[PDB]
Amino acid sequence: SWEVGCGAPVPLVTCDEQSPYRTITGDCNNRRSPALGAANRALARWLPAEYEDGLAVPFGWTQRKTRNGFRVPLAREVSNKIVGYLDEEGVLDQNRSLLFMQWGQIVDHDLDFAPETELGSSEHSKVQCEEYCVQGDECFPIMFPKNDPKLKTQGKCMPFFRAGFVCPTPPYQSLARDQINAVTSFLDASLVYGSEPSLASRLRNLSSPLGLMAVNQEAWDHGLAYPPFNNVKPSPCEFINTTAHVPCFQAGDSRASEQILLATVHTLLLREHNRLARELKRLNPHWDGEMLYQEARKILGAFIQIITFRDYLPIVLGSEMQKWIPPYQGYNNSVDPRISNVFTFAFRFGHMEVPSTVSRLDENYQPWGPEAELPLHTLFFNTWRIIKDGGIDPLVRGLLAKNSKLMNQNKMVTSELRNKLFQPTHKVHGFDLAAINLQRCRDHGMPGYNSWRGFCGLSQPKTLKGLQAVLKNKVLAKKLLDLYKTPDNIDIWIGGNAEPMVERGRVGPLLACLLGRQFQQIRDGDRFWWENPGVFTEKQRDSLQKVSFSRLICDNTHITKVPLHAFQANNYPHDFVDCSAVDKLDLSPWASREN
Ligand code: HEM
Ligand SMILES: *[C@@H]1O[C@H](CO)[C@@H](O[C@@H]2O[C@H](CO)[C@@H](O[C@H]3O[C@H](CO)[C@@H](O)[C@H](O)[C@@H]3O)[C@H](O)[C@H]2NC(C)=O)[C@H](O)[C@H]1NC(C)=O
Ligand SMILES: *[C@@H]1O[C@H](CO)[C@@H](O[C@@H]2O[C@H](CO)[C@@H](O[C@H]3O[C@H](CO)[C@@H](O)[C@H](O)[C@@H]3O)[C@H](O)[C@H]2NC(C)=O)[C@H](O)[C@H]1NC(C)=O
Ligand SMILES: *[C@@H]1O[C@H](CO)[C@@H](O[C@@H]2O[C@H](CO)[C@@H](O[C@H]3O[C@H](CO)[C@@H](O)[C@H](O)[C@@H]3O)[C@H](O)[C@H]2NC(C)=O)[C@H](O)[C@H]1NC(C)=O
Ligand SMILES: *[C@@H]1O[C@H](CO)[C@@H](O[C@@H]2O[C@H](CO)[C@@H](O)[C@H](O)[C@H]2NC(C)=O)[C@H](O)[C@H]1NC(C)=O
Ligand SMILES: [Ca+2]
Repeated sequence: SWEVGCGAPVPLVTCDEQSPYRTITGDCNNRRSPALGAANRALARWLPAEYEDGLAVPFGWTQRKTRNGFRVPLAREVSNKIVGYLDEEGVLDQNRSLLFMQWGQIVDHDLDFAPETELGSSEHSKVQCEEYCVQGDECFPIMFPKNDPKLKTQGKCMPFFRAGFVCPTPPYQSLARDQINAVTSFLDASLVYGSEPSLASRLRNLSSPLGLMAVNQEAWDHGLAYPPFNNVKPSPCEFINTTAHVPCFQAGDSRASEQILLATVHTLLLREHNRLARELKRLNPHWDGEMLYQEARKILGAFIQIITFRDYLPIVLGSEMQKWIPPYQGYNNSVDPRISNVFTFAFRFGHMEVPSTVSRLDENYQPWGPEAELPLHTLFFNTWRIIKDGGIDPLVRGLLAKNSKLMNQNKMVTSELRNKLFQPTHKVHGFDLAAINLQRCRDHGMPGYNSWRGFCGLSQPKTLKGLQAVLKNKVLAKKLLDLYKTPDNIDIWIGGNAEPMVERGRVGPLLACLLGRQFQQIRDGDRFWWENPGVFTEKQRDSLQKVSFSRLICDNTHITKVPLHAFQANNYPHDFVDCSAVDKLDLSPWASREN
């Protein structure tokens, strides 16, 4: 093999080994192999990478090269022919709220982030990619096909820059190219606290010994806090409304402001940490700031893990849940907790659950104002609608009363994301998330659809007839092969999401396997998993079984009417109760006595 000790992560950390707290970077979780699960390390490979030249060149780069004898289709063409649709009527999920979609994105951001490349503090190739669509080095443009409306209005391509990779940042050699995971693999609320020393310390309020996270000093939401502003210019959030001058928020994760509902949950989580810390100060007046911070933080990690494994995974995986994630039997230090490369594409099934609009509802859960329902595309990097247009309560009520979009073989990704995506570095609402997902699969060296069907012990369609039976759709199977020519060349993202959903779930057999085994691994490979004896005390876990997202809303917003089961579809007022009926977290178990 090639080097076994390569890398360029945070360099000088050593383990306490008896500390009851996670490190910020993820190091020291596994006592035998400390870097396992740590941030800024390579994404794991469950299968060898597939590149045009076997090392780093993505398939699709060289026009003359083939993949198993055929040309790989253009990402945008696949997007135009398979992924798009016009009519938004009838696409809503009748039994999943909008929060179902939104929590997925939260969990996802806690687990993985492969940042795009850079070496241009004052780059000009950065302009050669955008302006001229010239492929080279880290520019791997998404070219538009014959007859694409965007040709007439946008140019010849979308710019696209390859994902960052380990060891260096330089072109290189050595092993096959591995992309980086800039966040920690453990479900530990790294999206609230950060994955680097550097950022984690800047988010804290070190001006007072109260273990609080810094909040915004310029704006308030009915006496409730907002995240600090990221006062680095030029700002994407300012660009969308030159007049409002409202910057993006600063949170443990850089994508926090990608969309208004995401910014909203990040705010609730930040608020919850501070609520925590205050409650723990009343109970333990003698605790210093560091302990208030760590203890509140530890609690926040457990909430996220509990909501995720108890309420959210069961309804994604359905009947497949117990097949891949059996009851907890304790920590296993032999389990690899790393997020795999393929998981970062499998978890993108969520892109098909995003609806075309976002609503703001008032206290009676009725339209909030004259412009209550807004098109999704005007909410990318939009923080001014939150600070200057109602706060987060109207948005929170939308998350509860509105539905997620249902994955539909004939209607896969709304045009709000497929034609009007706004990328933070560029200036047009004209990008295509789907095409980007397809281009990224290739950038990341992903094996094809049948390689993963085999990995998961599932049949491999070799013929149109076989693909028809697997997809349970004659027309979809046909368009797919008219483009790919063999099921072996189908990009994992489109292939995985084209399969019919398993009973009581929201993903097909393949995705259920990839998702399922990954989640099983981060839970069983986590020394700080909340149920592992010694992490929390018995009385502390009894308190911790009573969480709910509904109650998180009650303690951190002025919404007083919430549903008992926030993830399923809920109708107002029938399924909405008063906050007094939802269980609270009893923190007396955290009361410490000195003598
Ligand atoms: C309107 C909501 C959303 C928007 C605007 C959005 C946008 C984006 C963008 C621009 C990327 C980067 C694509 C690339 O360069 O390869 C991305 C990646 C990703 N998305 Fe979404 N997304 C949304 C919702 C979701 C949902 C609901 C989920 C999961 C249920 C999800 C899962 C992911 C995952 C797992 C990644 C890969 C991150 C990484 O490992 O680097 N997203 N999203
Ligand atoms: C909308 O989705 C709901 C959740 O997916 C679904 O109800 C859930 O059904 C499961 C069984 O399929 C049950 O889960 C657990 O709940 C019972 C409580 O009586 C427990 O005793 C068992 O351990 C069981 O595993 C629940 O009854 C329920 N889950 C929750 C969290 O409420 C609805 O049926 C769906 N609605 C429609 C119209 O299909
Ligand atoms: C870090 O924590 C500090 C201590 O909790 C916090 O200070 C508090 O700041 C708020 C407002 O920023 C003050 O609230 C006061 O606001 C009005 C002013 O318009 C006063 O008239 C009221 O008395 C009200 O209490 C607190 O007084 C102040 N608390 C203390 C003990 O100084 C900082 O704001 C936090 N810093 C960051 C960056 O989040
Ligand atoms: C950019 O952000 C601006 C807000 O920071 C926003 O303008 C604001 O939105 C509307 C006008 O479009 C106004 O709302 C209503 O205000 C009072 C009610 O309190 C009414 O009397 C007005 O008629 C109006 O309907 C806000 O007052 C207005 N604020 C300002 C300073 O203009 C812009 O619409 C945003 N522009 C874009 C392109 O997004
Ligand atoms: C911890 O997980 C490991 C790794 O999955 C288990 O160890 C072995 O794993 C291989 C690969 O699947 C299989 O042979 C068995 O699952 C295990 N081997 C044997 C001989 O048992 C192991 O089951 C787990 N360890 C504990 C203590 O639960
Ligand atoms: Ca994490």
